Amino acid sequence: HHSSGRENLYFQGMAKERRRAVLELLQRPGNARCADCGAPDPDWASYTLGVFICLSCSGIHRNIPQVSKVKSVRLDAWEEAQVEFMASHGNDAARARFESKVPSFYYRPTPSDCQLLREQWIRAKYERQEFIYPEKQEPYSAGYREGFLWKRGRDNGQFLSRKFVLTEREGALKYFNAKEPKAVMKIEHLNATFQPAKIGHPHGLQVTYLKDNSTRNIFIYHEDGKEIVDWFNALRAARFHYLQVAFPGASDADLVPKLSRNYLKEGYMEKFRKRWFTMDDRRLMYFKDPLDAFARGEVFIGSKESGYTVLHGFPWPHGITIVTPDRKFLFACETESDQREWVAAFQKAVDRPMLPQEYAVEAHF
Amino acid sequence: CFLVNLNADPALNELLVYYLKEHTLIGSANSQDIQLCGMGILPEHCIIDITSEGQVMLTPQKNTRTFVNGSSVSSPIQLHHGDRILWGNNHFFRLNLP
Ligand SMILES: [Zn+2]
Repeated sequence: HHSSGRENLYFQGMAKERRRAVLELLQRPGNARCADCGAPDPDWASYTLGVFICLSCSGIHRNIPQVSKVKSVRLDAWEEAQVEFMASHGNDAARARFESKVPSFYYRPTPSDCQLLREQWIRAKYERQEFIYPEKQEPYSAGYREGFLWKRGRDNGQFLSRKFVLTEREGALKYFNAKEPKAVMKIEHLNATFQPAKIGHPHGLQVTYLKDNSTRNIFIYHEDGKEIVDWFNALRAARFHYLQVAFPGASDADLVPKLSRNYLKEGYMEKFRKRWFTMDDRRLMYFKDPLDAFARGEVFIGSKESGYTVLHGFPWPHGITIVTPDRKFLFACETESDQREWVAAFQKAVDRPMLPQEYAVEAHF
Repeated sequence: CFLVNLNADPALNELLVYYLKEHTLIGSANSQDIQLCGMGILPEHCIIDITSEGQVMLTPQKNTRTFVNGSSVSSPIQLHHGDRILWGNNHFFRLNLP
């Protein structure tokens, strides 16, 4: 309403009836979580895309203003048409549109994954629309990819440009520094995991080849973000296809989680010597530098059943001792926050029943 | 206090070490005390400062692609021995402190 006379002032008041509408929309089916990273209780929105998202993801959406425009559900004034869009869309709508054609091997980010993975997921879906248009997936769907990737030297720690070739036909990733390749890594033994922090690079990918109970660490990166992520997913395609033929009768659902393993916990501990530690499923590796090519040592963590226990204290402040059948391993953590975690990641192993291959790995150590 | 270029090939005529002044200007402009040319490097791209208190601090210029141990930085940030720095497309450096 207005006021009588010359000035005649328009007053708006405290209504905020439109950002109330959107708020009620957060209770609709499908809108319980971030459209993109799955984080619970989204409290932001892209009104041109009509999705509901978390604070962190909304940051990434601001970089794509030609596709996404964001508002807080609670701290932003909303135009009427904008509420209407959200009302006639939402996260289920966007799944059917933008996640229409997502290869079952393609990696979907979690909130803790690195920024590269989360941003390239959002861009893939909304900017490039890689999953509306199958043509766009050819880089990681042809079963053959080749290109140069900056690779870390084994001991010198430099990063130098080297041709790589992933080929599903031969079933291997190989690189050349050439005639025959400098190395050939059987896809049965590849894992890949993003490690931007460790590698010192936003596009840093750790690729591990396990030949002869030894696990070589290769550390590589691409100047362009999309290309390293295509490489990443090509590798996953390679593993997947390899696994389907290596293990038919196994479902896709049973095979996807194997495609590539992310570490449960890494970080320093004392062994007293300061070493870097990687907990990959069952093998506690340790290193001088985190960018070492080969574990200085390994330690097999079996099960409660096979005479393996993890314990607090020692007989640095907070201790964790890993009692095995042969010997005992004393570890010291800096903080309680860590001790808590490191121990939680070990207990996952103690609990679970061992597999036959894990007996074969134990038989070595 | 010096920076190593992690992309320099020791078997080539590639400059491998850049030394830091107490107030070091980095960028493409002839003025800069470490002159780097490349994709996405401004005439004035960065500033590293050695404090009297003894610490190393990096200050990015605005609208610059800048990462330190793999994460982006748009405010000042203290550097430690061994940290990794990326500027622009592929100006990738390590830091050593005495
Ligand atoms: Zn999110």
